[PDB]
Amino acid sequence: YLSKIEELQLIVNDKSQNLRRLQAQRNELNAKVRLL
Amino acid sequence: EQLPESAYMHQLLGLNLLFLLSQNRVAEFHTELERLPAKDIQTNVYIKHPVSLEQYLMEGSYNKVFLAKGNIPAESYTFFIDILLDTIRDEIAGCIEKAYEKILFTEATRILFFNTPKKMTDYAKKRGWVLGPNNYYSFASQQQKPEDTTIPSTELAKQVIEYARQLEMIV
Amino acid sequence: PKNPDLRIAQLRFLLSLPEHRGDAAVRDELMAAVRDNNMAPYYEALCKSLDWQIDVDLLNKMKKANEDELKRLDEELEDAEKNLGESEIRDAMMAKAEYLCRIGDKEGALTAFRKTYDKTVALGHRLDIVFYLLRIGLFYMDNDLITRNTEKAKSLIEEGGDWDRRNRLKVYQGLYCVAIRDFKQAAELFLDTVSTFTSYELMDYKTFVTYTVYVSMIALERPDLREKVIKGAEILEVLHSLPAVRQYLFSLYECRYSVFFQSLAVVEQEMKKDWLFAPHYRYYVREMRIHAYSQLLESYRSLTLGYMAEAFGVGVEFIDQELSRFIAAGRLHCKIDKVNEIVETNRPDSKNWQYQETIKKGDLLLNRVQKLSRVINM
Amino acid sequence: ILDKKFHGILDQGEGVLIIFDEPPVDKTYEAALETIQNMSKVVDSLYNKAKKLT
Amino acid sequence: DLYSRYKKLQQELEFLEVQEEYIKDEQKNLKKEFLHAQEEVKRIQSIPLVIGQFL
Amino acid sequence: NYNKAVEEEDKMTPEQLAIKNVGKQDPKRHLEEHVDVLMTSNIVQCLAAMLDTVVFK
Amino acid sequence: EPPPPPAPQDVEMKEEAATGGGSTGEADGKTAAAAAEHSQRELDTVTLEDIKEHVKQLEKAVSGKEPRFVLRALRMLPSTSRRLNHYVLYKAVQGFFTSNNATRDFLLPFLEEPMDTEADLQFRPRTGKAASTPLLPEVEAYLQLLVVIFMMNSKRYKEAQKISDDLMQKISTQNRRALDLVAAKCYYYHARVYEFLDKLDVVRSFLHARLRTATLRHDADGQATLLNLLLRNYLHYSLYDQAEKLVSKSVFPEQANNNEWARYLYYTGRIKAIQLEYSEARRTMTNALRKAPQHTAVGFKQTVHKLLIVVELLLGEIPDRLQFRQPSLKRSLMPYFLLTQAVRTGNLAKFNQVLDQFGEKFQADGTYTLIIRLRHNVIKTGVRMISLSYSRISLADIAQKLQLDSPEDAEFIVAKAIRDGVIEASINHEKGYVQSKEMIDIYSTREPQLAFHQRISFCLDIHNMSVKAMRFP
Amino acid sequence: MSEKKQPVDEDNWDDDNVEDDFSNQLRAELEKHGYKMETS
Repeated sequence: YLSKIEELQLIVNDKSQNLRRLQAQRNELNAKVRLL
Repeated sequence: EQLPESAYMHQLLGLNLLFLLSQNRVAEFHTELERLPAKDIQTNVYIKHPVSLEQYLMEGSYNKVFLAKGNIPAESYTFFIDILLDTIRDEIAGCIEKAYEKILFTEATRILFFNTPKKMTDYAKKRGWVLGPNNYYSFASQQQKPEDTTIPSTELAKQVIEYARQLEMIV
Repeated sequence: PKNPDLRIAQLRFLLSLPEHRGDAAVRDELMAAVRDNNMAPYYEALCKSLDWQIDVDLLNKMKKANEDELKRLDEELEDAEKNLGESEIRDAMMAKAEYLCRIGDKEGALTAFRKTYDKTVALGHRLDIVFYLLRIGLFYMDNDLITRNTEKAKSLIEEGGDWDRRNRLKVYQGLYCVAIRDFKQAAELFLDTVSTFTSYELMDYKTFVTYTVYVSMIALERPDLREKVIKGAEILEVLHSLPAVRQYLFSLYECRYSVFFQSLAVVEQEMKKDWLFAPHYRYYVREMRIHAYSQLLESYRSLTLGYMAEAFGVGVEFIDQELSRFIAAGRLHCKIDKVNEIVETNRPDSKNWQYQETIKKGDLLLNRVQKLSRVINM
Repeated sequence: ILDKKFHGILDQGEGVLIIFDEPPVDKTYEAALETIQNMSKVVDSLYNKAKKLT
Repeated sequence: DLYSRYKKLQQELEFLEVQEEYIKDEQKNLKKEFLHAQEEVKRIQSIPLVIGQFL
Repeated sequence: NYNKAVEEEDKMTPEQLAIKNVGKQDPKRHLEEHVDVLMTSNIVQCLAAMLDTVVFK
Repeated sequence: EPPPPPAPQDVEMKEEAATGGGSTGEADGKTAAAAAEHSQRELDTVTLEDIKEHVKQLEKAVSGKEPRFVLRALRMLPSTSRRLNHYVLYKAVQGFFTSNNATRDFLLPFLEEPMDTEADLQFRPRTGKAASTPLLPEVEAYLQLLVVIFMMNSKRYKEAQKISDDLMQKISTQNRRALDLVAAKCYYYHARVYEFLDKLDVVRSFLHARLRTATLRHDADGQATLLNLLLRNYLHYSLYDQAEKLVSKSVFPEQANNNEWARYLYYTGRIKAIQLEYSEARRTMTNALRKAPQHTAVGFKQTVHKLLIVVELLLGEIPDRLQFRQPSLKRSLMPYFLLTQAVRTGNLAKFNQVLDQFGEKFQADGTYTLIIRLRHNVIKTGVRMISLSYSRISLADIAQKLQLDSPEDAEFIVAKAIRDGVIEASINHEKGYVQSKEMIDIYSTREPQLAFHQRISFCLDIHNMSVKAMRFP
Repeated sequence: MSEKKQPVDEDNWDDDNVEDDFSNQLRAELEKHGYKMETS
């Protein structure tokens, strides 16, 4: 079960993606500040 | 644990304790007092005389060493308190000169026995120091009043460099 | 209705420190127990001091007077249940019922506290209740009720402003403070000595002056010290009555060595005889000492203890352990010496000692919120 | 020097009996006075903190 | 059925690392445009002023 | 001066912070010009303390 | 007898309705490594079950949930939710129908019933609950006679759940972490089953093998739950296992539950107590002390503090315990206020009276390494107090004031103090003077500006903790 | 989550600080310092 488990531990990196969605929220923050 | 009993059953732990204390391993000392804790207090005076001898090393060493050598009826402990005499003599060699001002020849004659070997002469020259007649000064130490002039001022700004990197890694 | 049995509470304090005697108990025990229908000042002292031979002609005539008082209660509140006014029952019976609490135990709780607390909106009756929890926290020497009357009085501190009696609240909150080692707020709230002229919970107003000067001689730095106890205008007469009090202040401000201890012997005699102060006789005395040595030891730097012991009295080994305990106790930083004998002083906390408390709080309290910061995920 | 003051500290071996001082050190003073109240503000936010979770 | 899974999600992960590196410098450059906006605010009062009173 | 005199009114508002989310109305930031002015100030003047080691050796 | 039919019908149904019906949403919410909103809630209600009115606390008719919820333990098309509603309507076997008790007798075929009913449709915390909650809330019967192996059999069906956990569902179950949480608590029930009478000779090499199956590949919360087992049972049953850590020391990536991380730091600080390393230990035991503020009113924080502050007494300095004194702690005399009272004194008769008189409570201490150097700490406390008080002192004062019978024994004490760096003294080795002295320059020239890198490193790391806190929503 | 090994195993409370100086020391304080006048 080589890549049968590698892909699972890379499914864990969807929780890395919540940090990215947070960063996208950070860039969306101050976007309306500069547009104001 | 269900084994028959040998005559050396506890003084083997005593010998192990004595070499284990001589070898300067104190984690080994506490796992010696922790591998079989409760029985070490009362039985086997070849535990209590070494652990109270550790107490004597703790609060009053260089007073009870030869007087403890005077009580081993089972001659296998003097071999390892010769090693403890070696850790006595190196600590003489670190703890009667180059930490004091001056001592006269008779204090070295009392503590450093046999009153003039090449052994206390070896120690007096092992300090890196030349003796006079009937005296042992402990001078010529802790020179220049050192300060480390401006180097932390430089290198802690080199720490402020990665502090600016910590201003960098966040937005 | 307060001060006689409050003075008998001071007689309970007279039961406190002389313990070995059972005659100064019984003399004014009988004197306070034959006067004015007081069942409890010999009932708790029956529970504490000597018991009774009998009480039949001795004090059951006063339980018979209690019976007469009780049957006229059964007259009065049944005559006031017909009347429909300013709660005639609870008013004309809170009078005799606070008097019942003077007669007997804490049943004055049910017949005073809520009996006037469930009707009124004026703070006078509730404050009489606060003053009675004060007097019974002087009876039992409470920690409970002299906080519970604060718990009841702060229900009407939130709207107020009154001339004498709120300053008396300040006085008894300060007595609660310096009933334990709490010292500065007592003096700060006593300091307005004008408006506390005479009310029927006071003892001698001059003794109020002595108590505020005993509490205000310390927790008052030397400019404030001289401005209050020296430049105080109206205070000077009410300390011109007692010479040894003014002598005490001018011996302390004089900053000698032996009149320190003469003065301190006077205030040693004085400090004991003082109720909910006498179990605190020690830290006040060495507090006087630490103020004295602190104002005397910062100024010199080439100081010998021979120069101390030449004028303190004897201190050749007598102040040795004294000053050693004072230094190593945490305070009064100087250096005590071998026979080289040079006492060496320290900084005014302008630069060095100031640099600690910032990280001392940013460790502790900020580390509590580090724990709450580590409450995110699990 | 005991009772009153002019910052006249004693030295038995100088001559001048040196009076020197630095009065403005309010840089640390006002910050310490801030931290005294800021710890109280953290305490008074701790109620919101410990209450809004559970 | 496995080999299709990390051929999708690995590509998703490296695309997301691509934009996760980009958005940092995005939010960085926004603060420079914000400082230009700050100077544009600050230069509204330099040489004149015409004192009135608030009514 | 320019920091601390603004900092005490920066720390006044946690007196008035509360709960009932919209039932309070005064959200204003307070960290402005005490992050960045202090950052630029202290970092440039500690490099000014570095000038002596930079120029001098 | 009418009041105990309503209450379990309420609370047990609000347990499993939320538990099962939300774990279904939690495992059909295709990715969730954090969410688990009924997992930790059901753990908050099972720790509450240990307070509350159990699976059935033989509640005065028949104890009937045990012949109820493991029959037809099969989660098919949602008419089996109606089977659980039939297990709601059938809760009155106790009151309506013939009352059959099947605890401790027919629980073994009931332990065979989650396999005797059809295939588990990938919801193992219902079956993990069915392998834990029957008999582990029957540990509180405390009999542990012939039910030791019964509770162990319930944990054998937990091991069947480990079979179905890390031998089945080979695509990213993520209730593997929830079952780590459940399996941790039932490993503490392995403790509560073997360690009442034996050791866990299964779970010695299976402690290491459960660490193996949760080392890196699916390790989350399992590492330090198993390490608290590893660092707790390996205290009474002996040591050097802490030294077995010392070449493979590995902790969490992110700090876990605050109580968990607190008590873990407490265990490793208590191990560093016997290691006599006093530098890291004081701050980690302080962290553990302030980090666990929630405890039962019988105590246990005064337990943790009692067995905490002994080496803090052994430091040579310690604050007064006037901030920890509890009345039941006063009756149980656990850290001995008298001991630290004698620490502040230079007294020997009362201190050794504490020792000899209170060896009965030193039994409960079990840390007899305190005394053989804590007498040394008494004499070091005396010389520290005196030498801190005095500027210059001689051997003629202290060497006989503390009755060391000789100058040179106090010279050796001061030699070990200078070896500890405590005093800055010198001995005139001519006439018999300790020509002691004090060093200079206590001003803030060089020292606080260098300590401010510790201060500001503290500050910037808390900045970055605030940043990582900002990173989660 | 609370237990895990442990279920098996103003007043004078602030005055305790200087009371540590009152119990081991100075209980006959002005019975000797008050007698410094006439002892010597």
